[PDB]
Amino acid sequence: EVKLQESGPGILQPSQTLSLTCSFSGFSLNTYGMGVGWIRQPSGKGLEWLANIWWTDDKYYNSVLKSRLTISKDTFNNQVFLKISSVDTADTATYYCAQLAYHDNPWFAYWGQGTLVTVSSASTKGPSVFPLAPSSGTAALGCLVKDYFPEPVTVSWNSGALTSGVHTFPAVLQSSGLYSLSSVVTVPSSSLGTQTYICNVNHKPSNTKVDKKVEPKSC
Amino acid sequence: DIELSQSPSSLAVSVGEKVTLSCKSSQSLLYSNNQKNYLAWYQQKPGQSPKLLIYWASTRESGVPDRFTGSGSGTDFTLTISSVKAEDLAVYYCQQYYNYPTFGGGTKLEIKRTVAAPSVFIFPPSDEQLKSGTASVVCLLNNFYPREAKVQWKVDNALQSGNSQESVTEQDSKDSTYSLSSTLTLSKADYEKHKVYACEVTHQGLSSPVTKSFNRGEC
Amino acid sequence: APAPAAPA
Ligand SMILES: [Cl-]
Repeated sequence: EVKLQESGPGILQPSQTLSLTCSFSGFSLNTYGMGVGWIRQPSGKGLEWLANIWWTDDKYYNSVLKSRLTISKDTFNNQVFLKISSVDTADTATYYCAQLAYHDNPWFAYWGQGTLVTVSSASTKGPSVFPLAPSSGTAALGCLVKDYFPEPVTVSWNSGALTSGVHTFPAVLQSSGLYSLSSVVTVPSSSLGTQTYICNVNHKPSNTKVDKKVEPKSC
Repeated sequence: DIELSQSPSSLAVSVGEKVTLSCKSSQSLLYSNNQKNYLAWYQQKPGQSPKLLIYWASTRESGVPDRFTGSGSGTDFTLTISSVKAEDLAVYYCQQYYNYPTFGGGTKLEIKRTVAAPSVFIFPPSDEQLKSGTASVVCLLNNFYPREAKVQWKVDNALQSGNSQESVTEQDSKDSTYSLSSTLTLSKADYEKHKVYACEVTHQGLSSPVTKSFNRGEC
Repeated sequence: APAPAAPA
């Protein structure tokens, strides 16, 4: 099976050089007809192709961005790199790497999860995590994830064991210039006594990993 | 390069119905010397990476159900979805690889479903957060349709203005409802000095507006 | 004619 993982800075400053890594298994740029593409997507906007590199080490660039792009691979042909020089606010986007279609076909067969890249001079800040305690048929509980920069935070419940009824809201930028969101889950009232509800909150850029037990409050 | 133009920009369709997504090309994608059309279609579900549906305009990627059909030739292409499932909620993109890849702006497929009234929950600030000298009151509107909802904050029965932010989810990929968070931001001082905190929800599936409220300190 | 982002 094919697997791609993007790696990126999370945040870098205007004018700095963006450096992205695509690490892949299940295929190689040793093999004939194999290649890797880069595609980006601003929040709520569409897809822009950036560059392709193939087993031949042939490099094809977006004509508009050409002069700012560099794409390469290593000798092991297990990793592909993309540089973008002199980044500006408009380069803020989600960046995907993709396996190019088997036997020299320039559509995108399998995509990686994508890494979010924010172009900002503001400093990284880790989230505070706060329980939203269930009130005492259906109950609601959750975690307020507050005062972090930049995007994103990842929220899971019970290390991924709990997914049904989970709602993780889009971040909103507060007047402070820091993002805040809540992750909420709806459960049976009859489960509040027994089932454990832990929110797992990961903020890569600040190396923050908080787990919060949410339990009915004490009067 | 080649420009792709997708219409309509957004589709609202009931489950079981048939939709036709158009992709117009600024140059013909039909190569005379192989009689192939150099167009691919992708599906991006909310939260996910784009996934390949169609290549060569009309060939299904393996695993893609028969109800997705790619069609057209030259400058005019269609993706037909013959009986829309709720899981089909996504942005659908066309991409040409006749020249250097370009994408259309995408068509957002939304699910038209029956009215569902929100379930409304309110959460006091955690004691943990009150230590930090700031207070966040959270109101949850859960699993409702349509998206349009009015949320009003009352502190000691006085209407609040300019101190709340809302965040809405994408349409659910399962039951096709939305959820909404309204967060009231107060100083720990302002919160501690007032008593009654009320969230008032107006949505069209409710005979009258629903209010959820608590008094600071009480149970 | 095709000029793809791909070797001849
Ligand atoms: Cl986020």
